[PDB]
Amino acid sequence: TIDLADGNYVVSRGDGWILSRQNQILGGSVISNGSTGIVGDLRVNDNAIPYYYPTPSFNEEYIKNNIQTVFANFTEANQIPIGFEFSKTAPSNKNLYMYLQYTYIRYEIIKVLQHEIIERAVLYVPSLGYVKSIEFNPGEKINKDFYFLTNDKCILNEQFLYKKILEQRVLPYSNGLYVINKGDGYIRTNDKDLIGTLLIEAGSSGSIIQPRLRNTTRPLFTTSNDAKFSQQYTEERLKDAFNVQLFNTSTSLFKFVEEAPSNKNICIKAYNTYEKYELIDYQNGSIVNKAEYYLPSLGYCEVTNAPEVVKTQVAEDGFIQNGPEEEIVVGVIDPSENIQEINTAISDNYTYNIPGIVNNNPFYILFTVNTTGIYKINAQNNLPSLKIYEAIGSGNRNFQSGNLCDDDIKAINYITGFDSPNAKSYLVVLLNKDKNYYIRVPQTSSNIENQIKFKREEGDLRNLMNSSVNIIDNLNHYYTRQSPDVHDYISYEFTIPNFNNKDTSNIRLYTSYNQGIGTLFRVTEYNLINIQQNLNLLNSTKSIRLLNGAIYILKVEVTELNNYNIKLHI
Amino acid sequence: IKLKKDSPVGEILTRSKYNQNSKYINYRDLYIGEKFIIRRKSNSQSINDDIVRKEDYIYLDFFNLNQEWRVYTYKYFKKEEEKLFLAPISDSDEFYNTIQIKEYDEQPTYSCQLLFKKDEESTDEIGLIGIHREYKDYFCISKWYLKEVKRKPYNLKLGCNWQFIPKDEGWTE
Amino acid sequence: KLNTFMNIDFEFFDIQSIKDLITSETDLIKEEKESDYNLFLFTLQEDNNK
Amino acid sequence: IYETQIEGNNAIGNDIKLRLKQKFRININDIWELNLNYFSKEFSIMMPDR
Amino acid sequence: LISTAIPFPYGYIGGGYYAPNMITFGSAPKSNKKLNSLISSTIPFPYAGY
Repeated sequence: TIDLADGNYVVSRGDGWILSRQNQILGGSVISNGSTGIVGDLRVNDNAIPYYYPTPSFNEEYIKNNIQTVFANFTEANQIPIGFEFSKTAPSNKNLYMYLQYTYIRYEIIKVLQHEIIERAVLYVPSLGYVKSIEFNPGEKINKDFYFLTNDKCILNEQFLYKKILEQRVLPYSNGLYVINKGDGYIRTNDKDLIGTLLIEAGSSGSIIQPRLRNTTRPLFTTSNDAKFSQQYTEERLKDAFNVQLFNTSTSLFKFVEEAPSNKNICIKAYNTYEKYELIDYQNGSIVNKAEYYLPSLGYCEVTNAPEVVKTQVAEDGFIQNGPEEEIVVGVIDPSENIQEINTAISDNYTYNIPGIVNNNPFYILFTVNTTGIYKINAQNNLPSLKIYEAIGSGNRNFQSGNLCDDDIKAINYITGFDSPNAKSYLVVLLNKDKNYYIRVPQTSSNIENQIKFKREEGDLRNLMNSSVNIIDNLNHYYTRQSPDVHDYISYEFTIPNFNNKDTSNIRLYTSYNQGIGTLFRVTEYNLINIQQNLNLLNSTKSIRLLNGAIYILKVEVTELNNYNIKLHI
Repeated sequence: IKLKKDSPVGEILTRSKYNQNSKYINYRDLYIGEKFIIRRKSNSQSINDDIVRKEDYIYLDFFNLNQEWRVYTYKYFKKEEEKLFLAPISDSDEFYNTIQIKEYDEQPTYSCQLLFKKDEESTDEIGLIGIHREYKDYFCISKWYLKEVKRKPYNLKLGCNWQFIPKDEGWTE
Repeated sequence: KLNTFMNIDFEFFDIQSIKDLITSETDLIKEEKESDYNLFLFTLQEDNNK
Repeated sequence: IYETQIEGNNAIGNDIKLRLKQKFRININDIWELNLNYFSKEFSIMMPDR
Repeated sequence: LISTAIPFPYGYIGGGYYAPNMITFGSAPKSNKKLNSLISSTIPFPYAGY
């Protein structure tokens, strides 16, 4: 009496099955005259023994292996103790007797031939309990059906899940590692993470407890390139960003309690949950390596009102999110790149000679200032271009005036800079006292001794707060660079082509894809005087008359982002 | 000895052992670690003969990637021990780069000692190159060894005794 | 011809191994602590710390 | 037994758990190979050896 | 090693070294609408039962 085609099938009939001749095994409780009774149980290693009923075709191992591949791995789930409790209140001037029994999950394996099941193997997996109550006056005779069950029954809800046994977003992130928290509440499909179901009768209350009697827990890992993103590697980067210490253990308890009304019974289903972390490697506007790590969480609870067969096929393997939408992006230091430290706080002017130990390879310079202010950071001949990051939560705990306190923090936040190493530019950024900062020097090639120059620019240049000025020289025009995120500013400095304060020419400035409002300043050689304001660049046709031979700086924000790169015309 | 990944010092690791097929054979690899090289300091004597003689002044360089770095030492250190400073070839007033090779043991041996000197004509000894350990075994220069070598009889098990292994047709992986 | 044992196949005598087998750490310490000098001057210039 | 039942349990103090973890870090062969000859060399103490 | 090398402890009175039983304590007060009987703290009853 089956519709499926000839062949083998694995079937899950759902939780909430009670065996026969097992009703009053655990005993009962008696309340009276409004007394309140609570009966609970724990399932750890002895009341968690699965019951097999195989056939000559399907042995115990065959039944076990197939089911655990598609449904919850009961072998590793029965190892973790789980508790369940029930509560009933007797009415006034009456007595109440309530007895408890276990509930099992019924997994079948069948062989269909000519639209008729010709074989069946049945496995009962201990899941949770169930309480049956009755108000009895003394001396009354009860029906035997209440005490004795002579046939297995489905009480939670009829279910039938069958399996045949086959033989575009714009992300303006700079190049580097990132760890993204995609949210909590993830659960695997096909009830592969179901702690269990529990049926609370009318007027009663029920509860499911993870008492954490055992620290053991099961994370999950899925990489795209195990060469770089290993399991031990991803877990190390998580500790860098979010300071996650416990992966395979846990000491947090979670309970789920439901107090059903006096009209209808209710079903409460408890699943284990995971928090999803994504470790990516962003490069030139494209992910090249991604690893998903699912860390165990504190469960999820679903309440359903109990209500034919509705044969259904198992859902495709995957995850489902039940928690709120979340996306937290945190940069991380690449462990491969070395980390040089500057021990002396920068006061007003510093010259840094890049050590030879770097061996012409990219690395990080860790530094901090001796006094808050706006600083200009550049390099000899303004090449190569630099990137600057700010450590998250630095200079909050340990402070030593003058010297540097290396917090060893690796959760960095991008500020500004260009990943292109062939361009020439410098940075003007607002740095704060007692805050660790990183500068990522890229892979230089020339053996010529490079130098990093810091200056405390207290003049008109402060108008360029947190801006990567790019020296667009050689003008005599389509210059493209990495587009800053929304509300971030990028500046271009250029000298107009026999300066005599009289010769002048028309210049056209417009942005191909991204619209932004920018201002143009005229250099004094030092002092900047505004020459415009609120100059939209969304393919504007406006032209500005400027004297030849005068150095100007045009700073543009990012009003709206629609392309990874930013292109300027001159 | 293996050059540190980040710091300009040489970390001390443990030699590998044969674990391939046979329990009847056991040995530890030798062709591992940084490849060192002895360079004549003054190039005064004839270049025809390249054999190293006792009490010669030398540079103890080592190949890192395609470059040839040199072993230096701090000119002034308070504590008895001090980690060596492996860095590219250069000239500076903050480090000594002159090493003398000595053979203190009178009995036959293939070991040798390396001493740091301020200058060829200077009579002030800096210390002897060696390894010590509080775990964290380190490739250091110690002034203590200067005395231990003179305590007759010479202790062949000291940490200042060194031997050089070139590739030879008679030894294989 | 290969898997046959001659006398020399089970001769393990090594007079030096026996000598090193009856030598204890105490003997090594005594050898190290044995000296024929009541005074063996050692002089070092160091760095202004003669 | 310790690795499969003691480490996982979260209802027992660390005073016993951590000590047992370190107790089983060493191997029995280490204890069998531990004798006064090692401490004599370490401490440079002479003792009867035969 | 001497200090950490404690003798192995015997199992629970019932037997085994896996996990203790659970208990609940501290029933919450009767709220306006909900009885709150089951809202309580969970404890490992024989803590350090070893």
